[PDB]
Amino acid sequence: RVSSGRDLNCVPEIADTLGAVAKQGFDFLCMPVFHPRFKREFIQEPAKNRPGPQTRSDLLLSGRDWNTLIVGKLSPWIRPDSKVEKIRRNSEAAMLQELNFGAYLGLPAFLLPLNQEDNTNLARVLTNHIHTGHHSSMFWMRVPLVAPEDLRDDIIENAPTTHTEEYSGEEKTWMWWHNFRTLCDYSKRIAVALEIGADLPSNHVIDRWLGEPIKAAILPTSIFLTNKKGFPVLSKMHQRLIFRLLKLEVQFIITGTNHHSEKEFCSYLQYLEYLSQNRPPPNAYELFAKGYEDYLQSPLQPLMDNLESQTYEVFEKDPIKYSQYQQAIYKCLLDRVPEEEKDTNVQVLMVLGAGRGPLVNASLRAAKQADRRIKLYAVEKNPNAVVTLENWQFEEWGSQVTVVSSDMREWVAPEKADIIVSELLGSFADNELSPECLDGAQHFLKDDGVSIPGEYTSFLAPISSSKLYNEVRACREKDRDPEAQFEMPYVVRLHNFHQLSAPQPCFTFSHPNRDPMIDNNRYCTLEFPVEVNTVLHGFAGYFETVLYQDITLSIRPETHSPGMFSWFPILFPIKQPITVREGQTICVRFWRCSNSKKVWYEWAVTAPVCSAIHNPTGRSYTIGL
Amino acid sequence: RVSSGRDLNCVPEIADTLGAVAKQGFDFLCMPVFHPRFKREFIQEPAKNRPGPQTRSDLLLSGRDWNTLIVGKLSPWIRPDSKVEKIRRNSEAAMLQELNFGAYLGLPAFLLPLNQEDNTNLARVLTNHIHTGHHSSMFWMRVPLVAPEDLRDDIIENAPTTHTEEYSGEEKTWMWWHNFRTLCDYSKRIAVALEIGADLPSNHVIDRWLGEPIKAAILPTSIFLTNKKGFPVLSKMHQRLIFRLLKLEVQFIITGTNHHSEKEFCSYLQYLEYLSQNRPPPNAYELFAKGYEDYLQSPLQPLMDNLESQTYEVFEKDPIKYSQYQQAIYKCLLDRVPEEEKDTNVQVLMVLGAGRGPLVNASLRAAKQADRRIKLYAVEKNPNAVVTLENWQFEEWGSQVTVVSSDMREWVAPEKADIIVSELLGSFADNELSPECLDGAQHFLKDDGVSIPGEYTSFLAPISSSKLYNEVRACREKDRDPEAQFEMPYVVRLHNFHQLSAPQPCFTFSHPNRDPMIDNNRYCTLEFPVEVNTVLHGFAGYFETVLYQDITLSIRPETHSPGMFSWFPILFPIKQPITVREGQTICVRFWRCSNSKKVWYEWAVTAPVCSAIHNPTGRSYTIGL
Amino acid sequence: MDNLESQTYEVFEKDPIKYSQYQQAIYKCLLDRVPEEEKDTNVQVLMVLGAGRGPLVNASLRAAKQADRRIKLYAVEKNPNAVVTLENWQFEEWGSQVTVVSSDMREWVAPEKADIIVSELLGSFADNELSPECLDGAQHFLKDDGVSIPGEYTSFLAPISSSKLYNEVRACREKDRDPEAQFEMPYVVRLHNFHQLSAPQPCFTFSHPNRDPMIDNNRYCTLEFPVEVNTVLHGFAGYFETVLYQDITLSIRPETHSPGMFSWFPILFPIKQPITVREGQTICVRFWRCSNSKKVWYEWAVTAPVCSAIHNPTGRSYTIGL
Amino acid sequence: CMERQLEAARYRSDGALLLGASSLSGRCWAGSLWLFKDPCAAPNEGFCSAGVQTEAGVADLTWVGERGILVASDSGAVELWELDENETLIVSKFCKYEHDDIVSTVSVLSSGTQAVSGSKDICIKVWDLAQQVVLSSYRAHAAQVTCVAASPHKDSVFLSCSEDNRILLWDTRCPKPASQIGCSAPGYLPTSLAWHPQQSEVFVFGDENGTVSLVDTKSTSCVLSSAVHSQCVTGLVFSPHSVPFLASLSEDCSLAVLDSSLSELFRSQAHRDFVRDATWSPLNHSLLTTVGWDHQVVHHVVP
Ligand SMILES: C[C@H]1CC[C@H](c2ccc3scnc3c2)N(C(=O)C(=O)Nc2cnc(N)c3cn[nH]c23)C1
Ligand SMILES: C[C@H]1CC[C@H](c2ccc3scnc3c2)N(C(=O)C(=O)Nc2cnc(N)c3cn[nH]c23)C1
Ligand SMILES: C[C@H]1CC[C@H](c2ccc3scnc3c2)N(C(=O)C(=O)Nc2cnc(N)c3cn[nH]c23)C1
Ligand SMILES: CSC[C@H]1O[C@@H](n2cnc3c(N)ncnc32)[C@H](O)[C@@H]1O
Ligand SMILES: CSC[C@H]1O[C@@H](n2cnc3c(N)ncnc32)[C@H](O)[C@@H]1O
Ligand SMILES: CSC[C@H]1O[C@@H](n2cnc3c(N)ncnc32)[C@H](O)[C@@H]1O
Ligand SMILES: [Cl-]
Ligand SMILES: [Cl-]
Ligand SMILES: [Cl-]
Repeated sequence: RVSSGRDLNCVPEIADTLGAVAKQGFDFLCMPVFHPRFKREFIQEPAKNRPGPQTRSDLLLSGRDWNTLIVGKLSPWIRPDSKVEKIRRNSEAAMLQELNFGAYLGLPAFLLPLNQEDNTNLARVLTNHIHTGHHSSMFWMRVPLVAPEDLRDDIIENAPTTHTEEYSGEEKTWMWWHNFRTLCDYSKRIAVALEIGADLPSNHVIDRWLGEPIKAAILPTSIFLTNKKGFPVLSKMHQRLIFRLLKLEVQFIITGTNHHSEKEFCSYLQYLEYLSQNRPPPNAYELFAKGYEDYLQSPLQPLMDNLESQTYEVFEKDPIKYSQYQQAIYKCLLDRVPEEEKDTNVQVLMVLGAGRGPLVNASLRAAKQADRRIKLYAVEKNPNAVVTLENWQFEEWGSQVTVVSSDMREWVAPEKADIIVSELLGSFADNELSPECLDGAQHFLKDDGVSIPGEYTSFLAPISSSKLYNEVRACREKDRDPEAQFEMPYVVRLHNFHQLSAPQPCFTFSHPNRDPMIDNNRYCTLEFPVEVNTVLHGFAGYFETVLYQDITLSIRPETHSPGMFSWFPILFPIKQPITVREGQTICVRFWRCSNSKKVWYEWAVTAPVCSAIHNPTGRSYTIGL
Repeated sequence: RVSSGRDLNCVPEIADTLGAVAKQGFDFLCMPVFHPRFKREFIQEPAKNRPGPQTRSDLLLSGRDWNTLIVGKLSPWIRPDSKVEKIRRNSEAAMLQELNFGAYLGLPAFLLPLNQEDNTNLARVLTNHIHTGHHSSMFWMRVPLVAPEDLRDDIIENAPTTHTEEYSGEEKTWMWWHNFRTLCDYSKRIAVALEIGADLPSNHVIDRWLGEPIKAAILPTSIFLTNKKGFPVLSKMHQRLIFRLLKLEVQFIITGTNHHSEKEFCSYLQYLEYLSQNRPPPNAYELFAKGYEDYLQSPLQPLMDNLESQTYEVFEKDPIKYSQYQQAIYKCLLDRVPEEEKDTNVQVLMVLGAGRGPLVNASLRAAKQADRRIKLYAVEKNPNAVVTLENWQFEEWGSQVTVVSSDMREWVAPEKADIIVSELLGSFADNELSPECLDGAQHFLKDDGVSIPGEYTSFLAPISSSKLYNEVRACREKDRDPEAQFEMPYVVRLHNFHQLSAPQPCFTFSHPNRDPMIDNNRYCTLEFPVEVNTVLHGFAGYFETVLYQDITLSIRPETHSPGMFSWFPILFPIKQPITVREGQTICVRFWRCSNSKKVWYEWAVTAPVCSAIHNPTGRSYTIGL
Repeated sequence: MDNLESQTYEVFEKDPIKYSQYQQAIYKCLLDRVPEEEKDTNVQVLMVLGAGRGPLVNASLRAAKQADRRIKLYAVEKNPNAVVTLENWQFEEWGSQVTVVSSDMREWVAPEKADIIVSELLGSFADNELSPECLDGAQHFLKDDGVSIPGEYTSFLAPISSSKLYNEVRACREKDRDPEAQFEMPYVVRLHNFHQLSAPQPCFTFSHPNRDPMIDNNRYCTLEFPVEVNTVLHGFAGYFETVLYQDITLSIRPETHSPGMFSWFPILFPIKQPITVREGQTICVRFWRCSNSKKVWYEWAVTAPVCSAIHNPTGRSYTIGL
Repeated sequence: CMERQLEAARYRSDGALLLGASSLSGRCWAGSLWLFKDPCAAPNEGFCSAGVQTEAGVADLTWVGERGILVASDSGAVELWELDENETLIVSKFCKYEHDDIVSTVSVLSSGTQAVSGSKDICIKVWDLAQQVVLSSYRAHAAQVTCVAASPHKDSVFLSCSEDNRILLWDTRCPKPASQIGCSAPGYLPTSLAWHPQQSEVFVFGDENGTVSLVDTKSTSCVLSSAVHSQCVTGLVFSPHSVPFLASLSEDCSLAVLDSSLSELFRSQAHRDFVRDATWSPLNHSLLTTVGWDHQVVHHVVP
């Protein structure tokens, strides 16, 4: 089900037009609130005193209809950045007038064009209008994917179109947007309506809009090809672009008249619905994950905090992860106990951080799948989850499982363990302090004991996402540093973003850590080659982990465990976006620091330009020990 | 439809009990999360090491059921304010344990008793739990309307129950609550579950709970009388109390066993539903007004701001107000033009602030109801509403109405007016600067011209509402004074509040103001006799207005215009609540200040104790000229 | 939690009365523990826990050669900057008689147990520098009959009226934190323009050594202060007394203030809102000493004649690091 | 079968042991009644004379003659069960829900045909065990009724103690039947009551602080007191001896046996949880059986 609207510059009667576009199947209508040719004067008499009414009445539609179905359009004669001072001031007044009439109508969105490089005065007027009464209405900047100057026919004899490659020039319209939104100070009420032409640009020009707040995509009827039956269709590259935009849940705007005059108009829209019903289907669980797209959450700290029941429920609703854990335990049991000792050798397994006991059941299934005897300790410091563990033990497990309600760094074990099993891993692998916990638990592991996971490694990748940058910026809270939200990571299903370089390993931890002086602090320098023009807003973080031998888990996109979803990626933002030109290298520095009470991360960009060192001394974000 | 729950201290199986109480018709169940008699030790061995499980499992219900249907109850043996230090520390630990298990379950509410005067340590533990992880769960303090000590049978020979009137003593339980919520710093997550006994106290003890955050009312089965058929009913005073609580949209909790053993249990609940379906019905428009109950809004400033279309739509959806305006205009036209001049004398009527023109249509209906000729000027500075006015004029009114798009303080009138008509009045009468506007418009009124309204007067009344006080307190914004929210008025349908004294007039303005030196600044001192023990949190503000002679409008409760609802009352809060004992006088001072650019109010309490002068120099709130 | 600066220690040392009292206490304890016949055979083990720059070390030496007894000294200090001063003192003057330990007294594995432990880990509110926790962590290397100097300390509270100090606290509002956090934290201050509304009463008491199965340093105290004047409560002054050994004591409690001792100013616990108190009424205050594994803090509330908010709940505004 | 938290143990005059247990944790919060003619086999379910499951937990028990079992239930019910003609079954004779909260204590009056129950609903009820109705309902206390104890030989006199810090002597022959006695200073909350078997006007009570006090009703003065326990005193049971001993039970998980002046004669730490009930053997008057929440039945020999 696509959400779509009709763009019209000609509305004789608003009710008839709205009924027609609704019968055609459109959800809303982009229309002018003043007649597009009704140029108005604000300074010079006598035209300054033109008798009203200046436009049609608000009584023509219900307030519900204004709020839900009408998208206002700026009149095409309003040029706030005209080289003529008269036209400049008059267009300032007219733009204020039309924006204020749109706000008076309660319109949910208002379309303004970005059809040239310089829109400084347009941005000034729009920013002044935004800071005049708090409203939630949106402003869709109509930006062409290719500027009309670079799209014209090569039919001007003495002004030929350049056939020479202009890598940055072909991205010019993005800059048009990037400057504008920068002038307006990244207002959340300003989004992109990307207009798509008949000739698509290079792939880098299209990827330039990844991570941008695209709320609408404008499809002219002229870009549609024609099939045998005469129905309007799109080229395969246009279908690629439509699929990409559908993954962003954008609203599609159909502009232009019907050039397939044999068929109904809805044909156009129907094709999109067709394209929407035959898109590559997602994962079955990706619907609950769809609602989390670009949703910022603070990282869970299961050590410092006691997790809630439904958090554990989410942890357990992942059969792939526990299948991998069971297979790892099965392989380890087969490797440690030969066949002749299968009835004499009882392996000591200790689930460190048992929660409600999914790893306990995994260990039991692995033991009776490997045909080996095990003795289980389910260690958990969360007493609320210990309630669940002990009810499980009394009702089902029995004396085979011994439930321990203690911190694994304090618990005096009655015997040493053959295998310790844990899932103390966060989105950034070690950001839940699994190294420290498993270090404190190492002394009751046998000299040849095995830790599952045996290893884990975090990965970082620079990303571009003005949307996620603005979402982080909006997380300002009172009674704290106005920029603290930038100095803390967020667990988030990254969606509308652009990965700028391949992920590289950051921090690696092995278990057991048989080493004289264990130091879990880390300092890492990463050089990311960037082959696109872009804007760095932060770093995505993933992790891989070796549970046992070739049994692994991974949320690293290139090696992501298929069908596993109990871990979203992490996001380390930066205070200031950093312009990165094609060919440059993003150099990032990441620290894992600690004292007796807390562990934290510090990070900084050092190339192509230096950022501030983020979260120094854990002032904005710490992980409690 | 009442929302109700069942209170039980005995739950053998949670699923069976929940199914039974659902079949009986209850929406939720108040139950213990640990067995009420399962006293636990946290310090002293060997009972400190009692083998688990400590309570039943969270897997017995879905997370949805925990979130929606279960209200946790504190175990009755937990006494955090016991005189014994052992019991004190053990009850601290147990209360933390049970509250953390409730938070782990995601329970929407948790019941804690206030059954004695001193609950300081209970408040300390609860406040520490509230500031441990941000949650939205509620805490219902179970407070009896009458303490059991003052409710016991007079059957102790050597300890008789006092028959002497104790006015403040009979309110003691309220103090129990008032201290507790004061110790917990007015946490929004702490509300009242008022338990009602068989013998109701005096009316002042009941009114002591007006304006308190009562989320639940607990009705023991023992307080229900019995009718002929054996059904459980309530006394007429209990019915009064039930109606009062239903006006607060409280949830009713049924506790105790079935003493009407012949009938089903749902009988009890059914009676309440009966009482709910036969309550005195409200106004037809009071449903849209019900959603606004205790909803804080910033006062509209139609002079400084251009009102939106739907704001005018709300203004116009009030036939009583415009009927009164039409009757006033009709009487004035009949008084100014005799019968013999009805065809020679054309009266000049000027609607100053016409909006979309409801006063224009009122003037037309009054003119052709009075059989007199009129010439209409519709003056409006909001050009967006001028669009509506001019479409009306072209389509319907014609040359009879001349639309003026100008500020009435600037407009050079082509002729003087017989009658000026306006509705520039706010909830506090003059808080939309109607005096200044009508002063600027006075020069084009004839020497004997009439202003409708001719007079208006604001009224103030001290109120008690800890709910509204907390709502104001929650309106703290970043980048401004942390207490600015207390120094500004709010338009609000006052609902859960207690009027402490009769409203008294504050500021009065007359029009036309034929006076040499017009000064709209005001200084008023009001003495409100208070005959109850209470806590002052602010002042409700209303207004009356004389449109013409005996034609008036009023939102003053004693003289409220029946069926008129385009004005909610206003609320002037104070930073600090002020204790007022019975018999004391609340002395309030109110200023109307101004300069060339803005008008504002300042206010202060001077008795029984002084408050700070609120909004000095309009630092927190101004009304733009 | 913090390493004190050099001039802070210099201020600590510029108080001859305090160290005279400490020396007299050590002298009495040495005379009580070692009889005359054992004066040359018995070497007492003295451990200065929190030696700073070593004024207690010199006090112990002066007491030992004033009592004509032999001592072996350990100067334990976790502040390495002050350990520099201690070790320069040891190389230049003390010699092998004093062993300087650069360690936290709660971690240090002592090579032998101590006859006497000596410390000045006391703040204006006695235990507000976590002397109980530190001396608890140091208790295991004290002998079964070992002596702690101080042996006891007790804090005292007194309601005060001072609109000047109330306004000074109110002016301590900082950005990027709770607008009222300044009211939920104590201040060390030479109280001057104020009115004591009732006689000081004891608050929290700690004894050392704390030979007890389950040591719990948390506290809950309720104090009733009779007020015989019309006044306005703005906060509570806090003082302390301490028994170093027997009748040798230190005190900043005004009624029993040690004459000529000035290394401790009183403490001030403010309240958010001033509370009117009429003549004859009773000010009821509640004070908590709370803790977890990482921090200790105080919570306080007035409950009569009117209730205040519970101040510093969960240590949100003020904690003392462990 | 049987639940963990043993609550009541009472010897019938023929030596049989009545056990009352509850499950105060786990999925099902119910209870059970048991009769062991072999008291040493308790609490093994398979070797019991009789056993039955109740709908809710058992907060208190007492005999009604030789065949009756009176149960205070968590459900707010007072239940009367009775044994089979062969004493192989335990059948419910009545189950009346007249309390609004947990019934915490029951005591059969001297006649054996009437009873008195106290509950957390602050009310105390006098029941006719033959008509299965509530003769009287008194709301004299202001908090949870902690204990009620019928006088051994007066059918109109009993004792009550509640968390409102009141010890009430009840004589239903008076218009105002309750009389407040005990310490005239706010002592710690009374938690257990026991009439003296021989001295009519004398009773002992244990408080929440661990103190056991010996009191005379006429003098209403704490004749003596002793810090017997470190935690709340939950039970006080006199021995059948001519000059009786006093068994004191506490949440410190210890049993104490005191003399006429409340001096400690015997002490047992055998339990690892709260000591819930104690009953002296009618066959071996030096044998005392205690039950607690560690599911342990201990038979002490008392010097
Ligand atoms: C799936 C999504 C919802 C749950 C959870 C999440 C995150 C942040 C907040 S903030 C309030 N709630 C939440 C919930 N998400 C995670 O990615 C996550 O934390 N995964 C895990 C972390 N640590 C572990 N030891 C395990 C083991 N298995 N999965 C683990 C995102
Ligand atoms: C009925 C409720 C909803 C509309 C309006 C209100 C208030 C605050 C905010 S803040 C965003 N929207 C609103 C809307 N309410 C008023 O009471 C009100 O302002 N009335 C009026 C004020 N001034 C006048 N000149 C007139 C004439 N007729 N009625 C008038 C409450
Ligand atoms: C005399 C005045 C100046 C030094 C000091 C002080 C207070 C706060 C700040 S904040 C920046 N500098 C300072 C300095 N004052 C104290 O009262 C004090 O803290 N005394 C002591 C505390 N703890 C101890 N263990 C000892 C031992 N002897 N004296 C001690 C006030
Ligand atoms: C299954 S998510 C990680 C689990 O391990 C538990 N956990 C984390 N750290 C520790 C620790 N140090 N000791 C015991 N359990 C722990 C958490 O409470 C959670 O249940
Ligand atoms: C009907 S609500 C009050 C109306 O009067 C208008 N109004 C307020 N002040 C003035 C003014 N000074 N001149 C003209 N119209 C005004 C407002 O714009 C609004 O439409
Ligand atoms: C003389 S002021 C108190 C002195 O004791 C030191 N101190 C405080 N706590 C400890 C501790 N736990 N271990 C060692 N020295 C300490 C401080 O660093 C300071 O020098
Ligand atoms: Cl967030
Ligand atoms: Cl608001
Ligand atoms: Cl059976």
